[PDB]
Amino acid sequence: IPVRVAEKILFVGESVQMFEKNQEDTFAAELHRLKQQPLFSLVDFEQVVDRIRSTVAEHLWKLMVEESDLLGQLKIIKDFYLLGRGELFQAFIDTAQHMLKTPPTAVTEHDVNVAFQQSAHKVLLDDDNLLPLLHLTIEYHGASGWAALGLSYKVQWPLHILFTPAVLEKYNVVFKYLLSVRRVQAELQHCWALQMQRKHQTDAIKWRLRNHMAFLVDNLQYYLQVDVLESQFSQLLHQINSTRDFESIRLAHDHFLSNLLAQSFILLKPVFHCLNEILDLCHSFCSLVSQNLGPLDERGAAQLSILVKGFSRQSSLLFKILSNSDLAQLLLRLDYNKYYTQ
Amino acid sequence: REIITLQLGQCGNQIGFEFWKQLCAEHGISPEGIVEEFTDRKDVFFYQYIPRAVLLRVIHSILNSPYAKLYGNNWASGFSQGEKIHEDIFDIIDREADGSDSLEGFVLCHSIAGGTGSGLGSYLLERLNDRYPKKLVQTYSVFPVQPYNSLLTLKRLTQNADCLVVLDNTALNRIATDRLHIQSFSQINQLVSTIMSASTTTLRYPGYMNNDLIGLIASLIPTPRLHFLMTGYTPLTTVLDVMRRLLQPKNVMVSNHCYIAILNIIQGEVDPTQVHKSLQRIRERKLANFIPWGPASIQVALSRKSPYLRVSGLMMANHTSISSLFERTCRQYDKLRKREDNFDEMDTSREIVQQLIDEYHAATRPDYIS
Amino acid sequence: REIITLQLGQCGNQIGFEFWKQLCAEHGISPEGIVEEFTDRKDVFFYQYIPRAVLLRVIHSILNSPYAKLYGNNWASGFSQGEKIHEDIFDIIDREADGSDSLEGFVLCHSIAGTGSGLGSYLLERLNDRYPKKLVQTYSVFPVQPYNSLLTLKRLTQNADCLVVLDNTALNRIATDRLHIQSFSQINQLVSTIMSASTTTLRYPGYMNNDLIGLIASLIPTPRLHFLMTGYTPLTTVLDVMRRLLQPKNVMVSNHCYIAILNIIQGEVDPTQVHKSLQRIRERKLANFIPWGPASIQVALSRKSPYLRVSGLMMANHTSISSLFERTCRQYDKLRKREDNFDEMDTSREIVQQLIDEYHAATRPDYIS
Amino acid sequence: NLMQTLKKDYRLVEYLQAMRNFFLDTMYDFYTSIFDQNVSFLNVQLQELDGLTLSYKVPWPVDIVISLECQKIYNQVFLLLLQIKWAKYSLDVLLQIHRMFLLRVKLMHFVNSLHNYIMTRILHSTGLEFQHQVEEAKDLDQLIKIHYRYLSTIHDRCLLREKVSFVKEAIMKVLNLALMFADGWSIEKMESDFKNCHMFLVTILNKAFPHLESLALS
Ligand SMILES: Nc1nc2c(ncn2[C@@H]2O[C@H](COP(=O)(O)OP(=O)(O)O)[C@@H](O)[C@H]2O)c(=O)[nH]1
Ligand SMILES: Nc1nc2c(ncn2[C@@H]2O[C@H](COP(=O)(O)OP(=O)(O)O)[C@@H](O)[C@H]2O)c(=O)[nH]1
Repeated sequence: IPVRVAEKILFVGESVQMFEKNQEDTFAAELHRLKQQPLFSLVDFEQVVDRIRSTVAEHLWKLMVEESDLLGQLKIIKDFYLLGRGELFQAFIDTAQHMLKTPPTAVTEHDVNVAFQQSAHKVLLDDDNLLPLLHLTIEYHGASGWAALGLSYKVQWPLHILFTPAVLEKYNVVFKYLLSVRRVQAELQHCWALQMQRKHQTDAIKWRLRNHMAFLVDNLQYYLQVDVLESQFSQLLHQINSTRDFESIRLAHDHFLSNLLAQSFILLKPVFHCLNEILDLCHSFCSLVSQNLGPLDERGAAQLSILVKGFSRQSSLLFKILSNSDLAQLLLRLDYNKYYTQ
Repeated sequence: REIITLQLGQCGNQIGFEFWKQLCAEHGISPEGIVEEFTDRKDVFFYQYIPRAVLLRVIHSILNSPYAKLYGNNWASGFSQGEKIHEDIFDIIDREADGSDSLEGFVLCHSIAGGTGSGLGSYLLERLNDRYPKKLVQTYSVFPVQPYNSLLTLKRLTQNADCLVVLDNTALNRIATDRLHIQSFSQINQLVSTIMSASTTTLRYPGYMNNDLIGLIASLIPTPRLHFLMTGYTPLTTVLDVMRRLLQPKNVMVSNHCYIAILNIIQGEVDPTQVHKSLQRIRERKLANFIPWGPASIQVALSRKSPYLRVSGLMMANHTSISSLFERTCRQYDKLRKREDNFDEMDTSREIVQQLIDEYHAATRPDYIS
Repeated sequence: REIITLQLGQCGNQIGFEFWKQLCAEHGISPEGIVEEFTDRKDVFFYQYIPRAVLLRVIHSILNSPYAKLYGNNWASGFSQGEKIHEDIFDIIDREADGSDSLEGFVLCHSIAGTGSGLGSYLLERLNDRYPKKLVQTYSVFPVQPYNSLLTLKRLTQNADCLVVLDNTALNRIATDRLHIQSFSQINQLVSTIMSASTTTLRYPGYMNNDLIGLIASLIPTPRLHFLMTGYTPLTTVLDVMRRLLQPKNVMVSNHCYIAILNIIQGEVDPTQVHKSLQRIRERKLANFIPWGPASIQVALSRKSPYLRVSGLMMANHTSISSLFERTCRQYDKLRKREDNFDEMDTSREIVQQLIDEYHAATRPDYIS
Repeated sequence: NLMQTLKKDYRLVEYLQAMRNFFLDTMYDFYTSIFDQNVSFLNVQLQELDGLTLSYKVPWPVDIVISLECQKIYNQVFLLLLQIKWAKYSLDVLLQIHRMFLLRVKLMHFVNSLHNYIMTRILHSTGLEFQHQVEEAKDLDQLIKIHYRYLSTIHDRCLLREKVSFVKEAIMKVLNLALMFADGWSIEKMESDFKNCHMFLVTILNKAFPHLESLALS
């Protein structure tokens, strides 16, 4: 007996246990007919089970969408886990900023949940449904607060067969990385608004000559993400509306998530270890320019000249890493043919 | 993060109403400012429904429309009036700022040619930088004694307005004849509203990035001097189809030279997988020239058309060819200077705009830095 | 690398439109410029679909056709009118030239027999001015008329990068012989076939000849001798074709020798027999070449349009083309002594005398010096 | 069944057709950019004196057919082919003063004739026969043999295996005349060399094994 059909059986059984017309007697006689066959033919054992799986899955898909507003839950996932509702998380950062830069303690766990709840009401998104299902967690006592931030989702009963704590774990890892780059671009854009605000020093131009430089390395890094999320999601949403089988969903969704670990450059250590340095290097830069109100004179300009000696090398370093999917990233980075000069 | 919009001058108050009747139509908003039954984030422009507008003869024409419940000609003359109603209008502006949760920017619609605009629009930009220093002031100014009003205003827009989008009536009147066949003001404004509407598409619908006015401008303006943009509206079908029509100067409202950065806005339901295929062929064909000095890229963004109302397209361009339009104006200014209390302010204004045209002409060199 | 077309006068607009008819008929493109469902790289001759056409009275006739979705008599008269709209038309060229990614050439369809000859004279001097790296090939058509003709020659002698003669008299001959007509609307049917089959190797990619510069420069030995004549017999093995091509009954031209021969084969012929056909051409020696330079015959294989049988085209550089010039030349000397400066006409007569005097010396064993 | 589901949708035959197509159009624009280097610059150009090693990715079901030592031979003929396209295009892109043009036709012919020989008479003769043979594949093994009997013969007709310093070097050294004469744009001292090496070429190839006579005419 193959392990594939074993996955089919366990799903149809759990889906009825959690659930607690004519589709009953017909399945009985088919099960009985197999006992009269003096030869167990595996090609026929699946021929009856695959109908039963597709039978209970079709009716469950009705209850999961039409009466209860699987696709709807997936849309909610793409919003909050995959930063689909990005506008909520920029105001969430604006409020829950000072209460997270300090090392996290036993009280900041609840100190932020009221901020996130205040954030959803801050953009007039109001629903007593699906709001109490998101409870931010803080991995404490076993370091900045963002390094331990996490988001859990209490799955309902029927979807428990498809949403194990394992698949909800790989989702959680992606949520940490995507929230990180969304944080650095925001505070970086604030620096852009700080130079523009400071319109009327000769060395004062060296900031934006490096800021706008360090802006394109993150902004374009933050692109290709709608071209990998809104594209892979477009296929997974297609795979369900085509096949009536349930096994297809369990493999397509498992295949859908596996691409996110690879296409988003997370599993590949080198690209994951190179741009990782661009994140915290930029923190020092945006903080340095915001930590003062005048020109960088008391060793400040002496400090800015240190990062550019490291960052500008990392710019050419990633250029060597690029030269399967990196073309979709390099095409945007070199359409203007500037990195050819480096 | 809301954006308070102001409208000055006849042209500014006229385009705004046509911008307002367009926006509320895309949503399910009745002309009585009430939601109709019939996801779309509507907080950026509307207050809880009322639009965050401040309108400044033509007002009578607006209140006579069924949208009533929706809420001389010299540069010196316009300014003098401003200082006289200084306190009167700011309480209107200030109360709207405190009412908003976190005010972010200031959208302004005015015409340099328009006397009231050349007198009252110029005065606000200096006061707006004085009172609120941490707020961007972006204007949808539109180019047309006529050269005087224009150059004197440009002196303010180059140091006060940290962003700007120019709409030239000459090219607009041209486009009206060839592909619209009109020959009035009441017809050309139809296309003007289309530009402003699609310009703020990504903000009114929840997306991944571009959730603030800063999210669009910061990638375009690298330096406090290079702060002039241009727009292009193609539909008057794949993703590669729409881009090849953007870069043609036959549709851009304009009359070596190279861009600085491009922002593409797509309002259709195109498959987002082949957009990376389209960019590759564009780099192969080499249809647009770029700057060699600094790192730049071409960007594209997607959104959703209003369902209650097919692929459209809008492009944001930062071209150095826009400097020529300034030269034409300032050339006529020097022409009237030699033919006709201190006559000195108009003298320094000519000098400071000389730096701007210099900065762009020096930007197209391999040594623009320093 | 694309090529842009320009149709001048009634003639040029006529011959180009019919050529655009058959070319759109060969390709899988419906008359309404919309792709038909029903392998071909078409970016060179089409933009994503609108042709890169620059048309210049007959405009009404073109619009009246269902293909609306696909977009005096003195020479000095045309020259003046061209300067009047200098920037008027060149903006259309520049918006498309810079609108084209990488432009490669400039094909021209014009009759030197009234205003198109004058306007065509204007384009050549102007195109050499601005674009110094762009090929200019002209599909000129030949027959008070001697004047307008001889001037266009003077301009075409040093401006155009190449030239393909198409004389109406020889075309008038084929009109009666193999068609039995005696019409303008009928002779062009062959001209379009001549044009379409000429660039088949560029619209259907193969191994050799993937650029127009790849075809011509094999023929032209020197920029002075940049005049070509064509051949199209099919109106059967590879040997049957070429032998049918060297018969002077088929050449579209009304001692002597060739310079180089380029052949186009569009059928399903086998590449096993082509190299042997050249041998039988050399052994039987149906043609002679220059005595100085070792001349060669070239032939290319292609693929006929599946959306549409063995056919073929021949391109030639034959020194017998000198006689065609000498006729109008004699005609000029005829009306010169027969009837504000009238001095440029003598300058044109001097330069065209040079080219002819080079033809007669080009076929001698001492072409050096 | 396998070949059937391999036209669309482990189609080994479909992969093989693409192989000899992406070299031996498309590759015209690729080389022209190289005429006017960097190892990453080329990749974006491709994805759009004797080096440029090219490789490819083959799935396991066809790995046994297109072996590793099979990539090099396919790479071998690609290198030599480009040098012919180089000289052919270098003498083509341009357009006792005019005496240089007589050295052009006397040379632009010769390289052009050779190019007409390698591609048409060889790289298209055996290619037309090879396709007519693979479509009758009836075995795991013989498909290797009919394939291996396509490279080891195309590497012989195109003279690259042996008799290199005896014959092949002659074509190689006269190819340097296509480089020297291209840059300059001494003249008398070229024909003394050209008329010698070309006569050296025919007076050496005159030993003709038999298929060489298809070009021996010139
Ligand atoms: N685009 C556009 N421009 C306008 C419109 N109305 C006026 N203008 C511009 O305003 C200028 C005339 O200014 P005017 O209205 O006399 O100034 P005012 O007397 O202070 O209102 C002209 O040059 C027009 O280009 C309009 O509806 N649309
Ligand atoms: N073979 C051929 N010749 C043509 C055709 N149409 C016009 N011509 C020639 O073009 C010459 C007249 O050109 P014309 O109409 O005066 O050009 P325009 O002055 O620019 O309008 C005549 O001598 C005709 O022989 C055609 O369809 N076929």
